[PDB]
Amino acid sequence: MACARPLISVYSEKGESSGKNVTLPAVFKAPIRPDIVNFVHTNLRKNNRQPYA
Amino acid sequence: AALRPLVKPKIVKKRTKKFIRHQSDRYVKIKRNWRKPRGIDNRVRRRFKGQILMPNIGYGSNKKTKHMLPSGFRKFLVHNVKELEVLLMCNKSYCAEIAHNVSSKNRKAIVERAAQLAIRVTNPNARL
Amino acid sequence: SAHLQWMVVRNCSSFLIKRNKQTYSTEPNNLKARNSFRYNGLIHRKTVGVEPAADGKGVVVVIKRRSGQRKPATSYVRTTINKNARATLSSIRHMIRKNKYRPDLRMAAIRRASAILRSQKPVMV
Amino acid sequence: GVDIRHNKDRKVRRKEPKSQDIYLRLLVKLYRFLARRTNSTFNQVVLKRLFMSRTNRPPLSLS
Amino acid sequence: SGRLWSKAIFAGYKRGLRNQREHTALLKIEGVYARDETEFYLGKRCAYVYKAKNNTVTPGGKPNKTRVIWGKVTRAHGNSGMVRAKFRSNLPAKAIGHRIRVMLYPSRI
Amino acid sequence: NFAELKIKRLRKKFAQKMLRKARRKLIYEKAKHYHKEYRQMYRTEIRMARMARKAGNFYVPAEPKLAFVIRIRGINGVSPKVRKVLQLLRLRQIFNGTFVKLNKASINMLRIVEPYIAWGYPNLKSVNELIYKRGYGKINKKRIALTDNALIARSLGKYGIICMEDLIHEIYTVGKRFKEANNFLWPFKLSSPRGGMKKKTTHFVEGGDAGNREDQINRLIRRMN
Amino acid sequence: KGKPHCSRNPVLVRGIGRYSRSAMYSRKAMYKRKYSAAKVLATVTKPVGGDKNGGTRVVKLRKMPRYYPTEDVPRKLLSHGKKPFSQHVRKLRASITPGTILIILTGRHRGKRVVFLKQLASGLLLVTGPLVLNRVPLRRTHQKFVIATSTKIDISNVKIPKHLTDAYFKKKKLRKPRHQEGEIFDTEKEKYEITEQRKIDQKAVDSQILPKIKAIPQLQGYLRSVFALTNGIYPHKLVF
RNA sequence: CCCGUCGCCGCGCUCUCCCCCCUC
RNA sequence: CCCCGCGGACGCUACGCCGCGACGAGUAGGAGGGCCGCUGCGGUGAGCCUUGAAGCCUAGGGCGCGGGCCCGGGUGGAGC
Ligand SMILES: [Mg+2]
Ligand SMILES: [Mg+2]
Ligand SMILES: [Mg+2]
Ligand SMILES: [Mg+2]
Ligand SMILES: [Mg+2]
Ligand SMILES: [Mg+2]
Ligand SMILES: [Mg+2]
Ligand SMILES: [Mg+2]
Ligand SMILES: [Mg+2]
Repeated sequence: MACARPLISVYSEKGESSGKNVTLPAVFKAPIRPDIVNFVHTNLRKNNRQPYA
Repeated sequence: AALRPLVKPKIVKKRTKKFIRHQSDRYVKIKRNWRKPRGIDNRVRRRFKGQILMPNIGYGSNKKTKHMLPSGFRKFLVHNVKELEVLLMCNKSYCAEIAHNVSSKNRKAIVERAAQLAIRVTNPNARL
Repeated sequence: SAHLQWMVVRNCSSFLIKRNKQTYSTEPNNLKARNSFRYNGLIHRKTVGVEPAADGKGVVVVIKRRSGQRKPATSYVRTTINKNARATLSSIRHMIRKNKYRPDLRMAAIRRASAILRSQKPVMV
Repeated sequence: GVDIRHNKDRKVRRKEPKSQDIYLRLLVKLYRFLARRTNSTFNQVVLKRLFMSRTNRPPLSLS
Repeated sequence: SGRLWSKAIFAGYKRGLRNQREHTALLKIEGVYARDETEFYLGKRCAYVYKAKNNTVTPGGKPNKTRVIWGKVTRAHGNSGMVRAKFRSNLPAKAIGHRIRVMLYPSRI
Repeated sequence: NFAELKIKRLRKKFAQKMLRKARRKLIYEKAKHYHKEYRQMYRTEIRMARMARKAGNFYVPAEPKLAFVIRIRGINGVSPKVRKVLQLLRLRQIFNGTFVKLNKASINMLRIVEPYIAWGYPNLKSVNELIYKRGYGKINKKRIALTDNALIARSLGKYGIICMEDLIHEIYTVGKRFKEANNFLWPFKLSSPRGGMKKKTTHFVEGGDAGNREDQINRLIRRMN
Repeated sequence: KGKPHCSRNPVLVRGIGRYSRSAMYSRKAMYKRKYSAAKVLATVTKPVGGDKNGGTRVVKLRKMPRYYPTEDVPRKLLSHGKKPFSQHVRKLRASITPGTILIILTGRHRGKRVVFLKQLASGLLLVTGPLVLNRVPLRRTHQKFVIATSTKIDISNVKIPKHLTDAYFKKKKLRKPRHQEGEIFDTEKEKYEITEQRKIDQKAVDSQILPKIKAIPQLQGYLRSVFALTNGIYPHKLVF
């Protein structure tokens, strides 16, 4: 499945296929790691915080 | 008249009374909510005879009849009709009940839908 | 893949209801509405769901087609059965069993269709 | 009462990975089934290694 | 037309010196003062009959103030003709020194 | 091919049935032979004593080779050596019984734990009732009731012991595989003696219960199970 | 097919026959009885009838369910005992034999002394302390709740009618067949009526029981009186 | 396919024919 | 080569479900689990709410070994 790389149609502003296709970027077959995403999200939401004392 | 559960076993409660806190009788500042005694000389903790009993795992209910209402069902809290339809395939084991903050006009519709779906409601006449 | 997506949504999903020591899952094509790998209505290449008809009579049997897995607009074929109860159950049984289309959901779909039809017949006094 | 000691009753060992990695847990499911349903001891060793921590799974060099 | 039940006295609960097992009771049956005489009464139904304030339904009759706790003799107690009895609900402690009836109902003679 | 596989399954099941019947017949005949052996031993002792008395001499019977040991005291305040010997005898609870093959090594262990045990020489009826009413096997480290001969045959079949009769024989006559059969037996969990004890803190010969009572252990066993 | 034979193995103790395997083999002559080797229509066809309506229809009996409950109950395991009550064995106390005088202990005939006739198929005793003596008709009673006295009469050669069975003595009732909401009273028919058949049978049995009762002195007065516990007497000391 | 009266174990009868005793 | 029957319960949140055996004292102390509880943030519940939120009161109905929780009635008046 990872080696599979389909063609995704590009849709027009009217919502219909325009006949153009883009091969799926390989990033959409990257591993899905909810634990890593949670770790990065948890540690990156702390960075916009404003100090209180 | 009421909808009946799938099976109606005999519910055996090992203990029927609450576990009151030690000395919650002698004080108003001490609520009856159970707190484990940790005093060095506490006779309830040391389990002397005639004292307040301590909750432990041996009092646990039979897993077949745990969380089971006297009607034979198990309750599920619902806040609207959509949450009510999750019990469509659990008609004869789980009974819905409407949340306390659901308005009267909305709980009327929930009651009607539950009657249609043959779901038992533990508080069907609650705001009227 | 079904197992990979299940490892993602088994405890983190907007359809998840964890309450009263019970767990329910409310995605559209879930028979028995339980949080389970077998009955999840989203993660499988082929799913079957039974819903009440748009009007107050009949059932809608919706099955997932094979080709457009990533195209949710056309991924589901819905048919309406508005016959008597025995013929409706026979139709659903033949959709699931004869097609070999996910035969582990046959009795779940039959029982859900029975529940829907029984709810559609008028309430008693 | 019986005259036994209970300080060694609970055996301390990994029964599952402490990791929440879903791909690791998937292949743990696979090799759990393999270990249960085959007589091979290779599968059992591989499964118990999959449970292990990173310091118990040191890297292996090409040399 | 006649009594048809032996008179017994609710003597107390089955007990040690400082522990009390209220689930079973000791009865002194009149005229039974040896352990070898208690064989007749084993298994016999025994009732503690009392009166209360509210009326309760009477089987085969109109409601009256009479209530009853049923039980049966289970075994002999001691050497002096006392017997043990298990009632459906543990006998109230106000009944100590009061009348129990032993009804002969499940007779073996 | 349905008929062929049906015939194959029928032949397999018939072969299973024939093997089971052969095993049942073997068990039956082994039990009959053991009955013959038991009565021969019982009569031989009487005959030897009779001929000694006829000659005017004494027949001294063989010292008993089998003992039944019951732990009669509890687990509180036990000295370390007594504790270790009781664990080696597998008596870790009060009113736990076990069989002990008697020799110098085991007797000198019994002398250590004498205040804590009541032991003696079980007879055939005692062995029978202990195995049949309270016999459990240590099968895969579990205490499994001996409800089927297959349980005995799976664990002790390699020693020729394939039934309760074989087990009883191997215990009563000590035999060559006594260690295996006895350790296969989970220690017996007897009840409290019905009728009471005389005095558990003193020896039997001074009016108590501890120590060696030669053949009164059978009277004790009848009440403890 | 051959006609059935008796057991050919007498029961000396329950579960053990008198003869062994080989003895039974020879008694059955199994040496010459050796053998080496050698439904219900689900659907019915019916002529439906009608021009161009097809010839017939294969109508299946035993149609499939129209509705399925949301959940079911697993079936029970098999228990190898536990016969129904109609097939239970019936045990009667040795002291209770036909003609024995019994003391009823429960019911409206509490304390009355009646005559025992026979044990019915359900194990209930059939008694009639004759209706002219103590107002006890042909009635059923439970042997647990009677005291068997040592006084008896020889009621051998009296004929109990064959139709005096448990089905004969079973109670009759009929309520709310067409009646659903109880506001109009159904409290009629509560008066049980003595059937003339019951009167006929009572007279038939009494006409041959009473002459035997009058044979021995002051038995009729004994049957007329009721049993009571005097404050000095004790049932464990009483010989009944 | 109307609800596995099922496994192990112990038995009985028939697929052989005569008789004997009560009963229709 | 199943077919007069086209048919046949449940299950398997695999972090789930099932079976079998033994066991259960505990201060100081350690560990695990907590669908115990409080406040706030990111998501999510096409969540709840003036046809009545929070809070409080309650000889009301219950659940859990328990921490606690849910529901009824009242009061309250804007949020949870
Ligand atoms: Mg409680
Ligand atoms: Mg207080
Ligand atoms: Mg102290
Ligand atoms: Mg400890
Ligand atoms: Mg001591
Ligand atoms: Mg005694
Ligand atoms: Mg001492
Ligand atoms: Mg313990
Ligand atoms: Mg502890």
